[PDB]
Amino acid sequence: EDESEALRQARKDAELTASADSVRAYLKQIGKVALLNAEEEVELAKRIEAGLYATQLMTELSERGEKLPAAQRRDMMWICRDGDRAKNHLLEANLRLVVSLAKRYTGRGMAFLDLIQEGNLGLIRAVEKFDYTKGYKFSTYATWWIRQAITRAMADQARTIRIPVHMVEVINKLGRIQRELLQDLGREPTPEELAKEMDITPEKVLEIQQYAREPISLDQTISQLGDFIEAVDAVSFTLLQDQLQ
Amino acid sequence: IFKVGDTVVYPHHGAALVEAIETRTIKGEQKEYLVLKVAQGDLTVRVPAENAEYVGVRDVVGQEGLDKVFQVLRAPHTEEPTNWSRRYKANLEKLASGDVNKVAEVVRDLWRRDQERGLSAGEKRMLAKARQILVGELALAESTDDAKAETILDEVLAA
Amino acid sequence: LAPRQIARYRTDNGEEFEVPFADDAEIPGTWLCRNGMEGTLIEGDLPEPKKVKPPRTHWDMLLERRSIEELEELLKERLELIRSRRRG
Amino acid sequence: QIVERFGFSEIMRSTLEKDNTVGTDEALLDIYRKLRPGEPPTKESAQTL
DNA sequence: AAGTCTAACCTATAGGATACTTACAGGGACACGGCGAAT
Repeated sequence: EDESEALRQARKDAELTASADSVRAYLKQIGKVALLNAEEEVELAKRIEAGLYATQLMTELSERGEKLPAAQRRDMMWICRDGDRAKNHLLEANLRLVVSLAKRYTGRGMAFLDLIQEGNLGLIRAVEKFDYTKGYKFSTYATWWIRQAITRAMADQARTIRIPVHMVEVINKLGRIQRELLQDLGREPTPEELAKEMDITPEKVLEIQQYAREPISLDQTISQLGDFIEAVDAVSFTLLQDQLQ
Repeated sequence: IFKVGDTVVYPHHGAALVEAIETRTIKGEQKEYLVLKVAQGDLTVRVPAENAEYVGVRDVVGQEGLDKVFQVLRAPHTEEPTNWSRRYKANLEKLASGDVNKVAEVVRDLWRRDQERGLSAGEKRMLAKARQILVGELALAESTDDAKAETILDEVLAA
Repeated sequence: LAPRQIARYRTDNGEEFEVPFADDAEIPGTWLCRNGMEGTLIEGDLPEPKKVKPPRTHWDMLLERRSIEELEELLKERLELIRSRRRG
Repeated sequence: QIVERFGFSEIMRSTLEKDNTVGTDEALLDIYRKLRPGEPPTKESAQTL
């Protein structure tokens, strides 16, 4: 029952609830926003670039330039604002897609919403460098940039012990090869198998495994571990100085 | 389609052996599933004879195909841009197609580029896999001591 | 203890600031104070910080993948569309 | 159906009279609204849920 | 042996273009809110 009214008044009253779940909340924050049309996105990008050129032209002519006409100034300011609002609307449309691709790295390392926001940043960079001259789907180009951003952020913020990005790369490579090697052979692959696989001496795998180790919170139970973690020499040093005296 | 014990090419898996055609009366009709076995893990496939040609049930190419692919892998000048994605996806598609000429072209290209510089990790695995399937089908067509088959493949490929 | 003195700076929001060193050393031009941002001396030297141009900016991103003429065309198209919108 | 299946129990006829709800569709609407706050109710979704 | 003098290595940044759009006890006590008489 659509225009049953009551049936939509209930929906409106349900829209105004407290709700404490942030993932549900953001699910509804993009809830209000809708999808986008490819050609509509093309026009959106066109307006974005136009407003950008307009603002930079303002900045260039701001120094030793010209007293621009009131109508010309008004229209160009409006184009710039239109471009800003166009990119805001475009990002609003893309939040759904970025959320949908960010749900695939959950359950590990960091918060799902954290993944969402890092993906949003990747999306901003994607629109920052989107080329529609060929006129292809925006999402297909975007996925690479969002995945780039979220993988970067995961690497930079994964562990309490900071490891360089190159090392994140070699570690997840090591894990993937380990997994597939077990899947094929079924026997634990020896470190020498990995050493020859990557063409390295029999040490890199050991160091990379040691880096891959996750720290164990001193908080534990069985009672936390922190309690159970560790005057002859002090007295001796004072005595030896006196003995020199 | 094939009798018992025939040799069959079922891509992307390649060489396989047929043992019988058990006609499973499921769905009220005796589905002449040609029971087929592969070499990777002795997997068994039941392919309907009604649509056997549709799913890719076929035979190893004769010596005419062998000489054609020899000429194909002999041909230089196959160009490529600086990036990697184009060739990766291209060879993915042409290896999934279950073809003999295109797999040979891509494996030749990847061999020469590896010999030049050395590319990456997984592309070495794809090179190996393609060489293995090519050697398998070559031995299947010639029955020529598959170790000898890979040796001669290397010899002609190096040229 | 060793002959020691204190180097003088001031952070941007007024608060005169100070960090110790030894006498035998170069009292550096620049220092990240305890408040949490870089500052320099009120003593002389004046090492002319000479900040580097920003990492990146949206305009130059469009520059290396676009030119002036077609963007001018888009600007003109938008201008005439809005002119028709207002007065026709 | 409810009344004919039960013609004796006072408590349940009292509940039927005081249920202040009419219609299987309306019942599903109420159930969906209660069990799914914030969700725009719809009958097919209600029965499936 | 630090002081140069020589020669690498390592990493923050950045960059590639089919397609893909809504996760996953119990107890006492007080404060926030139903039910009724009065103006």
